[PDB]
Amino acid sequence: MFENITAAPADPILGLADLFRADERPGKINLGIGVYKDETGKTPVLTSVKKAEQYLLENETTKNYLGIDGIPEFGRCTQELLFGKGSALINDKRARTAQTPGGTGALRVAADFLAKNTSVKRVWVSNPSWPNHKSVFNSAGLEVREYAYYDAENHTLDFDALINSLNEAQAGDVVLFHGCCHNPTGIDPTLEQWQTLAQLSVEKGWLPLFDFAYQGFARGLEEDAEGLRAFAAMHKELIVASSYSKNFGLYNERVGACTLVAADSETVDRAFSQMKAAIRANYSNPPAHGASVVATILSNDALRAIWEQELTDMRQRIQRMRQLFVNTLQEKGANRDFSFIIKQNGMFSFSGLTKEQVLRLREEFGVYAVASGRVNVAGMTPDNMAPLCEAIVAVL
Amino acid sequence: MFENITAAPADPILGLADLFRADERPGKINLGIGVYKDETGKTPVLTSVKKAEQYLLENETTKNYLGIDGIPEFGRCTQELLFGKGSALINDKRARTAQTPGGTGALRVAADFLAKNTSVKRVWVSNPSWPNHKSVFNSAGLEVREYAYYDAENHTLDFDALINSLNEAQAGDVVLFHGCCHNPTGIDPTLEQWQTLAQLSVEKGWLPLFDFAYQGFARGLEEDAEGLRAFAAMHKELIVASSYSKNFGLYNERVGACTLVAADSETVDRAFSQMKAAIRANYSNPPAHGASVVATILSNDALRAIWEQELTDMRQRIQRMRQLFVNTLQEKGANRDFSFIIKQNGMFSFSGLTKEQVLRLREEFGVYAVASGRVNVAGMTPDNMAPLCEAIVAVL
Ligand SMILES: *Cc1c(COP(=O)(O)O)cnc(C)c1O
Ligand SMILES: *Cc1c(COP(=O)(O)O)cnc(C)c1O
Repeated sequence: MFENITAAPADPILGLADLFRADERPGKINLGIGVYKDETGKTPVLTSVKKAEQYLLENETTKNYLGIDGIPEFGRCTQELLFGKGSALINDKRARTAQTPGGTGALRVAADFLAKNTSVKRVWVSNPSWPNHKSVFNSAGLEVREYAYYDAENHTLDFDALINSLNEAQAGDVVLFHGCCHNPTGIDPTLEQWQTLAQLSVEKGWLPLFDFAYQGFARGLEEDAEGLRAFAAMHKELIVASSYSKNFGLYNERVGACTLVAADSETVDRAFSQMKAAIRANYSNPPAHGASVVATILSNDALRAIWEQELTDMRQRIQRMRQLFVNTLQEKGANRDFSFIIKQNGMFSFSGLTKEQVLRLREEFGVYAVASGRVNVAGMTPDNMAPLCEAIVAVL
Repeated sequence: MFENITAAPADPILGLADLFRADERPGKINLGIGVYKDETGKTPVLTSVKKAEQYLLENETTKNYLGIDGIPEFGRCTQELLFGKGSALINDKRARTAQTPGGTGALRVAADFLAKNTSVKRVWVSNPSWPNHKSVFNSAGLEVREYAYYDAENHTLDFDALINSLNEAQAGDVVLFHGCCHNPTGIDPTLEQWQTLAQLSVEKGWLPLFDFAYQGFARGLEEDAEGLRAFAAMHKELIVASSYSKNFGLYNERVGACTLVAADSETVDRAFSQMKAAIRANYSNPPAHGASVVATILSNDALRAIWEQELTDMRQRIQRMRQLFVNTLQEKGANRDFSFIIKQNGMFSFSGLTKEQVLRLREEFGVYAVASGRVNVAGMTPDNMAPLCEAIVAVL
């Protein structure tokens, strides 16, 4: 059976972790996977999640199976964060959410469901986007088309190329939007551009799918959700795949959400019964620990106040490193004016590095970055800033 | 998009939990989902898992992403439990295992992988089997055929019907076997019948897929794995989907394994690179808490010794209830000699109840059982044995 199975290529993000964790150079620098590192190069487990964990340890009676859609407290809290505390989709019982294993598990559940219960055939993803988007959707059986997104010469969103790309997307197609902190570019729509995108979706019939993985990482929690809420106020139907991996520091526990909205309580509940069928045929019900840590912090006034201090401290430190990377690059010899990376938000800088500059940087200098040139700014600390800036300019 | 989506039917096992948890009768009895209940009707979180959890709470530094295949300690321990501590598949680096979200997540990963990397088109499942088997495999794109398994008049395995069924299964097809504690019947092959099945797989070219969810629930840990080990010693290639939901009491944390074996180290490693690609396109990497609780208990001599006392106490109590159900049924009026259910092992009694006796029992008596007649013996306690036996005979 298995003798003509060729080896798969390594994943572009996760394969980096494979090779880093084998590199014996004392001074290697990771810059690759999207994990926050603190001042000391550690990705600590947050204190609000460690306090919630103490809680769960004392106050937990059973490990008995969670329902297919998981914890309803979780589902409620997530809807509040996404849509507003007191929103109309909440109040009209228009949204329904299932707890999934990460934003990836959410994005697959959406795909499986759309593939089996819907007429949709195409999903439109930004050029460039998170590399694994293509792979989740082709796995569902859907095909992925790309719409122009980022103008490299000026280092901006190219809103006209993005409009004109999508004008050959049909009514009935999915168009995946990045909630905030675009991966890889870090460039997001202005709210004024999001409401333009929102009425254009409506006039043209595209179903929106929001990948929301970095909420709290751009401006703030609520501020970050404005584009989705400009779209939610106009769309009768949309699906959002939420992740709590990043903003809660809960990467290996796999906590995310798939929230489905339809025109009314009945339609959404009918559609969610097929989402639950898709979840039962994949993994049967969701992993509880991650999600109940989220539900506990979001449900306690005090433990919540500790968490969003921790989240703003993470958002600030990266802003300080972003500053630092472009200053230190200037005095270290940089051929270019990298003053555009200060403009991008979230954990990542999309520099203009070529695939060969990136490959050279891991082979002689051992600083690991993704082949598109995406470097993780959250991975930069004041101790590694100088050796790294030096590596970049020697390859430049 | 969502207006012609018909509602899905409820899941046969999980839908029961939906209706039970709504029933306002004081005296309802669950008997449906395969969760162990203790003397008091509680599904407690085990003490060895609560001690391991204390551990993880004090000794955990990060929540940073686990690799696609999860924890390697876990992978090693699982292989030892399945194959023997000192086995040849271990020693020839022939087996590779990925940590999955439950046995369901394992069974899907196997299906996705076989569907995309293999020539296999058909999967053969026992008549009757776990209802969700059909649903996982059709979701992968595979079709499911049934092979005769249980002779209802005599209450046994019908080994000739099982041989003759499978003689119209091709070389290249998957034949799913239940490791031990067949769900629903509780009837397993004799080892003498498993080595017959093992050489017949070989002469005929079927790929074995073992669903192993109740290890430790029939005779004992190692004893239970003999059939799989009769098959592993002869098969160049096989896949096993392991679950630690049942024997560890870790149902909602979703810990299971997909272990792939091929003829040699190279072939298995080439094939596992595609399994990892299938995992990355589904959920990205596995949930850590459940699996590291397993790895901690299996790795500590003391915490391990506490766990297998807890597991044998669970296995004994069900044996006591099994006795009890057939005694109490006899003195409570039973029309039949239910002395066959004492012969079946694992958590479940497959009684001859019809779908209408089962439906009547939930509607007037509120005792909830699956529509095939499968009742969960682990759900029976000395306080509910008499009202339940009385309900059954009034419907008989
Ligand atoms: C990090 C990330 C994901 C993955 O989320 P998990 O919750 O870790 O599965 C998905 N999409 C984007 C855009 C991401 O940046
Ligand atoms: C309980 C059970 C499963 C599910 O295992 P999880 O680990 O809970 O996903 C799968 N197959 C069989 C036969 C089972 O009894």
